[PDB]
Amino acid sequence: MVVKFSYMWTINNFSFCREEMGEVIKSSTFSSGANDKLKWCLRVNPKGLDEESKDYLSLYLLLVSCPKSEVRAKFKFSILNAKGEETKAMESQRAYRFVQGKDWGFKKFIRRGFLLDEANGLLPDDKLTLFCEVSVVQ
Amino acid sequence: EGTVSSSTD
Repeated sequence: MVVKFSYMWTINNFSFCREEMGEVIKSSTFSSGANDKLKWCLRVNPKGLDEESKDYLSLYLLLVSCPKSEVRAKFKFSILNAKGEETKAMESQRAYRFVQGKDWGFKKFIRRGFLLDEANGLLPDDKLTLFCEVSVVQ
Repeated sequence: EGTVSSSTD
């Protein structure tokens, strides 16, 4: 109800650099209304952290810059396909409290096998393109 | 949509 913005993350060489990703990789810091607002970031685990999500790709949104007070915001994660359309969208039904270095997301965001399927067309040119949509309320 | 979690748990 205060500020709604988005960020697109393109991860090049998803399968080619799967060994070079490691446990977790984080995107560049992003923020809209830069002079007014605060820095965000996107974290993704190519392989899940635990046995429950070992066959899934986990995606999280984390607050980087120290805010003046508690931050509450909703988020919506989706995967852009070959034609640039949103697919497998997953959004938090309610908002969640954010502090510096705190993250929120989905452990089972997408099945890792469904992602690698050539039929789904999710990885063109070996590139996973993610789309985040934050709605900060204050 | 889907269950939400954190990576601090």
